[PDB]
Formats: sequence, C-alpha cells, structure tokens
Amino acid sequence: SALGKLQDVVNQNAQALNTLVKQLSSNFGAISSVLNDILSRLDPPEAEV
Amino acid sequence: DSFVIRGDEVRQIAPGQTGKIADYNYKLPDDFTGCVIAWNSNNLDSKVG
Repeated sequence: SALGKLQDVVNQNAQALNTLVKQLSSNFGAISSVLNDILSRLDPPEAEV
Repeated sequence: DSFVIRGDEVRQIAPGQTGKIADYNYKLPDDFTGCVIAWNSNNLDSKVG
C-alpha cells in the first residue's frame, strides 16, 4: 500500500469508464437497450419514442 | 386532398398507420401537419346494384 495514492486515481478513472460502459446496457424505461432491436421490431413512430 | 374510402379504413388516414390504403394508396408523412376530415356518403356514393 505504498503507492496507494496513484492507484486510487487509476482505479477511480477505470471505474468511472466502466460505469459509463455499463450504462449502455440499461433501457431507461424503453423496451430494449439495443437500438437495432427497436429499429427492427417497431415502426419509426414508436421507435422514435 | 379529396377521395372516397371504406368506412372502417378512416383509421388508416393518419401518420404512422399501416394497411392497404396507407401503404398502397395514400401515405401520410410522420411529420404531417393539417387536418383529416371525413364523413359518411352512403346516400350519395352507393347504388342498389
């Protein structure tokens, strides 16, 4: 634990990037988190929503 | 734009609709602005034969 100050910064940056990646898997109330599934399953009037 | 359609096909004269009338006869855009006015003309456009 001698170099914990640099490792904390590295871990915070990597964990923030990982959280920003994992936010793509959330649908945020939509039917799916994948744009291709929405564009292939629905017409553009509801796929727009 | 004036025409004559079937009674239960007035549902299809709207943006984003599907059917024989919307897809093959009269397509409205998704960004349509205007008014769709319809009325029964059975006493004018129907004959006994």
